[PDB]
Amino acid sequence: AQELCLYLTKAASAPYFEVVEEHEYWDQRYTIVQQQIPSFLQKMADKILSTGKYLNVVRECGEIIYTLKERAYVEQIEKAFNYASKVLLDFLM
Amino acid sequence: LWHDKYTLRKSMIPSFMTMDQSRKVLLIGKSINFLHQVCHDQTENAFQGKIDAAYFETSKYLLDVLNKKYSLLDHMQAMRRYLL
Repeated sequence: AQELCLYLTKAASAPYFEVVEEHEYWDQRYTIVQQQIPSFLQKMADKILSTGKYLNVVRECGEIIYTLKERAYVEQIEKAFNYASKVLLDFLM
Repeated sequence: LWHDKYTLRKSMIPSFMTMDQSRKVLLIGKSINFLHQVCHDQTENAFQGKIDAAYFETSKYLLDVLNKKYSLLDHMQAMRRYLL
């Protein structure tokens, strides 16, 4: 029943990992919801929100798997946030 | 993360592991648990050889990440020049 509950969460997470709530001057656009935090990404609750936020101020202008005691996904997020800024910061200089 | 959060349970040690071997696992586990969180980094007779193989590699790597990414030695010398 640990192979099963890994088959569900592997499929019940593809929609989430293909898109933090948005709104409609820029600190009220996207804001963290505190309840719905996985409590194993709580360490990086600020780099996720900061990673996509930089992608939108440029867009409107013009794989992850869960493992225990292994942080292959915690490292995978830092490898994209370290690029999310290098495209926007360079976009303003 | 070294002084506390790890306790050698004297009661649940199997008889087929000597009391000294039980302090080399509590030290290899602690060496890897501490290497991830604080250091911010991610990676019979054959049984006795496995513990020592996991010891002479993990600890030797803990110093490398603690001398190149933090220069633990370069502070001991610098803490003598000024503070002493």
